[PDB]
Amino acid sequence: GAMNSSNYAELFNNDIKLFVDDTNVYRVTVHKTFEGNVATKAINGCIFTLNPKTGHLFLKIIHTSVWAGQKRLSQLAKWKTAEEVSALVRSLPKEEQPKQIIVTRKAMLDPLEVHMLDFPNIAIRPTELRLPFSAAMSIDKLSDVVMKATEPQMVLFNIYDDWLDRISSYTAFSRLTLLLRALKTNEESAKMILLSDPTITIKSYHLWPSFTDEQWITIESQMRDLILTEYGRKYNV
Amino acid sequence: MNTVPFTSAPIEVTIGIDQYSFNVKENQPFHGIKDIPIGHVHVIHFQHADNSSMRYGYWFDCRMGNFYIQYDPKDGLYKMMEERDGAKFENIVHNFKERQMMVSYPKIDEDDTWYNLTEFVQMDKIRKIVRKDENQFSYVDSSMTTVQENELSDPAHSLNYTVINFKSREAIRPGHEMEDFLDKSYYLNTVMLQGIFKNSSNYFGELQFAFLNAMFFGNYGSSLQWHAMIELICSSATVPKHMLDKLDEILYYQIKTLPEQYSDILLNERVWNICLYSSFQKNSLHNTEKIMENKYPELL
Ligand SMILES: NNc1ccc(Br)cn1
Ligand SMILES: NNc1ccc(Br)cn1
Repeated sequence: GAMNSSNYAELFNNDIKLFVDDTNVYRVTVHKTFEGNVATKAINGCIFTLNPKTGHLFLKIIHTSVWAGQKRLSQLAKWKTAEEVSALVRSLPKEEQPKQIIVTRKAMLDPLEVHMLDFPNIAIRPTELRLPFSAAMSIDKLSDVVMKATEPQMVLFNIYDDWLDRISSYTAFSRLTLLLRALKTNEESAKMILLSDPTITIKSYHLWPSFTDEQWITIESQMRDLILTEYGRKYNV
Repeated sequence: MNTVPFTSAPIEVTIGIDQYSFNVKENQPFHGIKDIPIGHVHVIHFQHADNSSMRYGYWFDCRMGNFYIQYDPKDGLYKMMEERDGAKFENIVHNFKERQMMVSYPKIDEDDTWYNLTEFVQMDKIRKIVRKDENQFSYVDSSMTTVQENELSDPAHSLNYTVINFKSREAIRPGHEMEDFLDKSYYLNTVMLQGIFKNSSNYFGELQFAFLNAMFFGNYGSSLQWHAMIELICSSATVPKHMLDKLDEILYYQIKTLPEQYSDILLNERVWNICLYSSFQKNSLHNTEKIMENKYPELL
């Protein structure tokens, strides 16, 4: 059924699974019209489809042209997400297709379930975790590829860089979610922390800086402080 | 006017006939029910005084044969049977009528309730879901499960209602996922009406039958089938105008007839609130909405 803190290690077993997060599929700026009314302008978005074991991220870019002349866009966005996830599964070889797909938001369940009817053995699941995948657009290189897109496009990343060479997938996923939680609660401070030392660079083929093991501990520590800090600055504690 | 003769009444039982019911005491001199309106199906049902568990009964149509009730002390129930010897039967009935041992089906002349609840309910069709072909009448009880229930265990004793499932390949055209899931007109009009039921009368008949089994036997899977069939129409943007007018009448009389104290179980809050207030046909069920608001405003 639903995925939560009790069955958290199942993410890192050998049954292929994907997380799907649709938060950033339909993105708008809200503005005033000459007549003093409000209007939205859509900007490019993405589906965040992530294998939590391997780090493989299938970033389907959603070009604003997909909304042209469509109504009830927030509702369409969920079905478009489902259409694209289903098209992704069908494009994968059978032995790479997921056994489960976990949606981060419950409103995706019925749209994905209907689009995956042809895949009765793929279990579509919600989660009670509050995962920070909405902050994926705070990762500069992912934001850059979405905004520059001039057509629908799928880009493949490994969101863990080379981390799996040194750490387990459980640890890699805990780092990832800590970074993204920080970027979601205070993006500026989070990005300040990640780059404050000019000597640590981001490899052209990576997303995040090339920290040593020790430097990663210091980083992770500073990100938890930030999250606790903001939790105070928010609630005054 | 036709007659259903009871060999005897050896156990205390509440007897239903259509929407009417009467108590019979252990070994009371009861020998059946007379003056049954020809032209309609009928149901005659039973609830033993000792074990209110298992309401059971028999759908029948007096035009199709001479039918009688006799208690079976081995299986412990009142069984319907057919008498093929017409004169043996006329003579049995005439004697019990002369001795005034029968209750009269008590139809008020003004009263169209039973007609209105069974308008699309034929009896040869009833037997296509309650499969027992050696009999002209059909047994139903509280605990029989439907074909669809068994998919999610004895097949001979099942209710073979039409399977409706909104998240099935049958209901959803490839490439029309969103369209077909949010407006079910394709599934209603093409798959079910044109494909399976053939016409609105076969749709209405199954639906009316589902309701009556839910009300009379507390058959849960019937209740599920009745809600599903309502939800498929209400969730279709394109329904023939005659079907909506007729549906409004059908549901009106079903809601009118439901015992006031059984609404809590027999009525699905989500389905009704969706059908009356959110669905495409939210404005097309005036009579049904008005009786539901005046009779069961709590559900809503
Ligand atoms: N076996 N024939 C019949 C018919 C009617 C009644 Br009542 C009893 N026996
Ligand atoms: N209109 N004929 C029908 C259809 C279904 C059932 Br059950 C009964 N009579």
